[PDB]
Amino acid sequence: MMLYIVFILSVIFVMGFVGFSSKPSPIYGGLGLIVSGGVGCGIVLNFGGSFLGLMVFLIYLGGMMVVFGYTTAMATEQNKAVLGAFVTGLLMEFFMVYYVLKDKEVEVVFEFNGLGDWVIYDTGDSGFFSEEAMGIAALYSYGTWLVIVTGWSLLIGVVVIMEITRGN
Amino acid sequence: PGIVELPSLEDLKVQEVKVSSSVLKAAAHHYGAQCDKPNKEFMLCRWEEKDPRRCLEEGKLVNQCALEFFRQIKRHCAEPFTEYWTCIDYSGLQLFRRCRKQQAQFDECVLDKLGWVRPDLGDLSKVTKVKTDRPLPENPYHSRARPEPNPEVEGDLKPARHGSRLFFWTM
Amino acid sequence: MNPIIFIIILLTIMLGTIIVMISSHWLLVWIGFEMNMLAIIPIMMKNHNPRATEASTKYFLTQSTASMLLMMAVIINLMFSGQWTVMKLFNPMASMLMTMALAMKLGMAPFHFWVPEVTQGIPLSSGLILLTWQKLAPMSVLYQIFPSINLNLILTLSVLSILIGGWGGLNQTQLRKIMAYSSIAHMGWMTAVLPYNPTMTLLNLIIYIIMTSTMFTMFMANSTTTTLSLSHTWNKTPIMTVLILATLLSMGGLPPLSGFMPKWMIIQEMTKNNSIILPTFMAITALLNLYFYMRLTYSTTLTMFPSTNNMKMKWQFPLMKKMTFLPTMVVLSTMMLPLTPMLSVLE
Amino acid sequence: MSMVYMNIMMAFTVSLVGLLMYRSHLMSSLLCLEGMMLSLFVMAALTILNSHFTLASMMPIILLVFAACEAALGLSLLVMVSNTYGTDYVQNLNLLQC
Amino acid sequence: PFFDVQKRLGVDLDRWMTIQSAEQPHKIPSRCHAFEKEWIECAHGIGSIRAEKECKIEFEDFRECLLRQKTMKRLHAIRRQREKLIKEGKYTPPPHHS
Amino acid sequence: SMMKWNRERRRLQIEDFEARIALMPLLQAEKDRRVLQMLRENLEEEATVMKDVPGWKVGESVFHTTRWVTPMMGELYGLRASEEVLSATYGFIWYT
Amino acid sequence: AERVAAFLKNVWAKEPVLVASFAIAGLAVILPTLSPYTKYSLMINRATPYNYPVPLRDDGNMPDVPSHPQDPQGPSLEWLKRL
Amino acid sequence: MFMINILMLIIPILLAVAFLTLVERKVLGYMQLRKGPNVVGPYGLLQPIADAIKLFIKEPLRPATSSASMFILAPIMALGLALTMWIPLPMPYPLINMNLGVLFMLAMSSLAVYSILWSGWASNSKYALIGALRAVAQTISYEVTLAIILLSVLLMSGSFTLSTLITTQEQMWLILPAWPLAMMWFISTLAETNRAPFDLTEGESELGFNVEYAAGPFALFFMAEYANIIMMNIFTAILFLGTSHNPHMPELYTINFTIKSLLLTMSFLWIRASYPRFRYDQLMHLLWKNFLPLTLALCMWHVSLPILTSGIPPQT
Ligand SMILES: CCCCCCCCCCCCCCCCCC(=O)OC[C@H](COP(=O)([O-])OCC[N+](C)(C)C)OC(=O)CCCCCCCCCCCCCCCCC
Ligand SMILES: CCCCCCCCCCCCCCCCCC(=O)OC[C@H](COP(=O)(O)OCCN)OC(=O)CCCCCCCCCCCCCCCCC
Repeated sequence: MMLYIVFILSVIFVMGFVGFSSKPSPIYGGLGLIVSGGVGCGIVLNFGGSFLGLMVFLIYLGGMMVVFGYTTAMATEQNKAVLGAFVTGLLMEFFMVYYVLKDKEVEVVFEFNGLGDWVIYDTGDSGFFSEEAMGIAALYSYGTWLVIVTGWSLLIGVVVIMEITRGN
Repeated sequence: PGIVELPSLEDLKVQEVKVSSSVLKAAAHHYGAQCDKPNKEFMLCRWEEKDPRRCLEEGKLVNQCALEFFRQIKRHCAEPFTEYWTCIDYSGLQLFRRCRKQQAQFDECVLDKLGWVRPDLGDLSKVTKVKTDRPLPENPYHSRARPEPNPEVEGDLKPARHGSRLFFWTM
Repeated sequence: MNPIIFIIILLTIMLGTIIVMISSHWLLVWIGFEMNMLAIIPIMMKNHNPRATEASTKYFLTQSTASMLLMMAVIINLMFSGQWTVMKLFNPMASMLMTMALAMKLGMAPFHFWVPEVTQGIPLSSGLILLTWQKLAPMSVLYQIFPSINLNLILTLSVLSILIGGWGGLNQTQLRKIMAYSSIAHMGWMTAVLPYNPTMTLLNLIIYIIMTSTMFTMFMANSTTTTLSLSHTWNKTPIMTVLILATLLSMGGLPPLSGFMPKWMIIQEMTKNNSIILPTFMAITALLNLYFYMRLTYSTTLTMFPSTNNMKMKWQFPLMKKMTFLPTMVVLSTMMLPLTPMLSVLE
Repeated sequence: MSMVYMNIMMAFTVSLVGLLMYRSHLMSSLLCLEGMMLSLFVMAALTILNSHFTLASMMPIILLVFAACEAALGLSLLVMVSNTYGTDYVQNLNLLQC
Repeated sequence: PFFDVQKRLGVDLDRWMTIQSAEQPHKIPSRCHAFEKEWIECAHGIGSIRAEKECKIEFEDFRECLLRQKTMKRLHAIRRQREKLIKEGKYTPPPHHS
Repeated sequence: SMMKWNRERRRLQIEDFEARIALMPLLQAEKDRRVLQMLRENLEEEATVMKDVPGWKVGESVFHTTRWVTPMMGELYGLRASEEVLSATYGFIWYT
Repeated sequence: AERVAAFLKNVWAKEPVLVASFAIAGLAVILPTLSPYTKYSLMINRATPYNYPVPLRDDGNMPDVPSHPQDPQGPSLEWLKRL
Repeated sequence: MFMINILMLIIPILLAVAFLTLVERKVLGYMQLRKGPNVVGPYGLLQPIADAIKLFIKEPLRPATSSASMFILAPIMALGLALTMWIPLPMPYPLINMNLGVLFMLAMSSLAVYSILWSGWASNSKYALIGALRAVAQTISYEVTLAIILLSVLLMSGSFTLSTLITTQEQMWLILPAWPLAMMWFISTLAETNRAPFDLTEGESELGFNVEYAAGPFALFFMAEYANIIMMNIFTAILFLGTSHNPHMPELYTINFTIKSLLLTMSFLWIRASYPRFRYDQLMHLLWKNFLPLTLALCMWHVSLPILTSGIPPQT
């Protein structure tokens, strides 16, 4: 059952989404989105992306999601619909999991397969480097245009937010 | 479509070189300065044929030179070499700089017994040329003929015949 | 707001739209949209009142959702074709989300409920940017991916926009809402001819921008935002009522004014493709637009509405508003029909 | 496609439906908006890593940087909505009907 | 592009990451470099109307190397047949497959 | 002090990298024979498993082209032990 | 000449931290242009052999390409052993 | 054997934290002209054990928390993450030999803010929330300088591997070429772990967030907090005081490396006894107006310095 680690994580990934998509109180909604983020990194790590997976923890979970929780505790004033949506979500997940595990082929918009994610991995690698790392480091040698527009947007984010929040 | 052709289990059989990565890494520098010619022919075959089934015979020649290379060490410099890769094998990273003292003995032993000179820094990374009788492949990608281009427009650009010809406009 | 920061924010709105138009990569197209939405919110919040805050919120949620759908189309297109180039999409499901993402950004029906409300809650100058400049970026992408757009989807969004823009405008007295519904109606024409001749999509866009910019400029000069407040203009600036009459008649497509040119050329490019029912239905439904335009002509220029006593104090001061390019825009909005064959410069 | 893609692709659908059905809180919907980018982040990274599209390994990071900048702009509006009506309820934002 | 500023100025703003067979750092190839190259060279210059018909063979191969749909169907068939014969005493896996 | 030591470390990296280059020809030859053998081993089992199926060709390519295509994990370790498959798929990612 | 001294001696007294920050950042932008060893950084980076040196088929007219690694022809890392 | 390895790392950590409480109370005592614990066992060697038993058989409060599930999640997360930050530390051989270990420690360290934020919610007290917000704003502010300073140091090392920092310092400590960064790294670690002169949480007369906790749950927050004090000082010694590694005598490394890690942990106790406390607005200005301008400037200097001297480290 360790060969299907990626699929097991993806199932937990969806269940978390059904958690905060049903929209419980914001405190619990943010809690469910942290669980999905951690599971999301786990999936990316098992596909060979280590820098990308860790960037999720540092920037997404330890960054944005901290600001989300920080802003919730200060501007949120700490039902049947929630339970109804949550139960509806799990049932659809169960049936999708049930069928892809029975006949190993499901057609919903796209043709999905059920053999196992491991069957599409590359079979040959003998490099003395990390291919993912080389691509990201190319941001400075190849992505000159990307660096300029991204940096300017971040600078404008500082200017814009101060304008919006002044109130006068 | 077609049927993928594969060589037979008896066409792949060859005498393997069963020595650990520490043994290879200890003899790597001398190995690359002695078996360069059979090695580079095989690599030229792979980067040109782009198909491992087309370079099996060159592959066996690579194996034979390695077996013959290690036998010469087995005859003349065995204790110095066995003591060299034992120190390399001890480190988790298999570092050269931790075993300079044992390297000198093995390097000196081969020099006297076989006249082997260790290549200098930057030699094994040089692009070289290999003389091979194997013909150059013509269509290595097995590509079909490209669709012919559209007819090109050529001639003199004369003014429009009576102008725009848009409804009632006369020019 | 500091004047220098106002210039910087505006140039970032332009830069976002320019990045979309000069990019051969879907990531830079998406970055262009994001830089555009980030910069335009501060000009909508500039007056610091609850209505502006509500308008900026409804705009953010709509444009944020649209951008997420667009990025989902790009990734699906990457999975099925292994490339990022800005061209026809290679999956029908990617095309639907891409076509629907752009429809939401444009404001086409039935993704239209935010255009009347956002345009109403922001100043006139911000509305002018929203209804003219913000339409360039989505139309640039449609110009490039039209070979793969679902015909029944693009023509269905076009027809609903023409209808909903027409009926929505009849029941309005606020000027900002009238232009918003007018903007929805004209979008349907631009996307109706897109499968057949994209050149006429640009011509209708160019003409619409010129005419719409003229109307907002004249409203801003007198600080008029309601039908009644606009009816005092005859007693303050008589000339400005004659210019409003001419532009309103132009926007309705009445010959021999400029606004008849796109409606004329779009009907031509659809009858060549044996499309007879749609152009007729489109042309007849456009009479709804001409109606509530004519209503403003009755209460502004063709009749003299009641005035107030304090109006006499206004006669002693001039107009100090900029009214930039107003003389040039008004002439281009009314007197360009004899130059119709010039549309070939857009090819 | 593959078995993992189904759940990632179904996680985007859940968040989209969650974003299109507001309950009361504005903060709740912003989470559904940041869930959408998380699914897109994972789905793109899976495609890029598996195909050895080396130069595209930087794209998911750019997706994360802009999506977080957009999220910051969203939270700022939520704060300014709460400083006016005392809560982040969407039903309060109904002045523009007329 | 709507405006071809890059071609006019001869500046490569974003064309280096459009395709996965372009120049990659350290010459690292993508898994489907050969298939992408073949389709690109087939469809070059003849417009997309013709390429949709006269380069369909290459395109189907490229899409087979991307999503591997046909291969997974074939492996799935073999696994079922082996499983069916396994639970009847009619098959015997060889020693090196166990 | 840092400049000197870093410069010595680059000369050491080249020495370590050149050892890999000197060995790649031998490792490439071994890998080619190991990949082909596993493909042939699967070919035999496919023939036995599907000798009586309604219209099945043994070892039929799914590509129109006849060019060599690198096998994926499913084609090599399709019918092997889970432990061996687990090592060849997640072994590197899970090592320490 | 006296205006600058008065200005510099005032920030050095009231804002020593900022004065240090700009001096350090200013050196990071200037010295690489004037440094004679910046060219050796590129040569070291180009000399590192990550990939395999694929050999070239011999045609006869290639006197600058060695037939063996230990031949004297081709690029040399002698400058690196002495750096 | 790996499972035995994990326990050989966890239990000694907790024991070290237990006796750090004693050492802290006695070093503070002698700097104050007194003794500290010397009655409960010889030289107070049984004082830590008495304190542990007392807390775990004392009745807990568990007030009417708004959730009652965050109240139990907060100490699990704090202690769980605190032990996890030890697994990649080379002493000299890591339990888990990560390639991006330095980045792993930043990632896990930035998650410790949730236990501060969650415990604020659970307390159900409006005032206790304000204290949690100030603590959270302090932690995120000072991990901006931890990330940039670490990046500057790694430019002289070449990788995010923690064991490569040992090779980098095989001729000389990094404290010599990068002492200005070491100063701002050392102070940034005090602010992260809410240590004097940066302990506003425990700094009564202005506020703490863990005020509603007593007995065992309180000890769990305490244990996690002190394990982070040891861990950050072990990180500092590896980063700036590299110890030479002899593969044949690895114990030689561990003894020297432990002595450095202790001396840096005692420096934390030394600094607590010597200075008064910062004001909240004053430690924020120490970061956004003094450290950050220098950290950004030194980052520019350290990106360019290796290039202009031809001293770029190897990638591997
Ligand atoms: C050739 C190229 C060379 C390039 C590099 C050149 C570098 C030149 C030197 C630059 C300055 C060096 C930076 C030092 C850090 C300055 C930070 C700063 O902001 O200072 C002002 C700051 C505050 O300055 P301030 O409060 O006095 O005022 C700031 C400015 N005004 C007046 C406008 C407000 O000082 C502090 O950081 C306060 C310290 C808090 C208490 C810390 C307790 C110290 C305990 C002793 C620890 C000793 C270190 C142990 C290290 C152990 C490591 C293993
Ligand atoms: C070419 C590539 C590099 C291009 C870099 C261009 C971008 C630079 C980005 C810098 C970062 C942004 C900082 C800009 C703000 C400057 C400070 C400021 O805002 O001015 C405030 C100050 C207020 O004045 P006040 O307090 O009333 O009175 C005392 C003032 N001294 O008013 C003042 O009087 C401050 C005076 C202006 C500050 C000038 C700073 C110049 C820094 C350059 C120094 C380089 C020297 C390097 C050589 C060192 C050799 C040892």
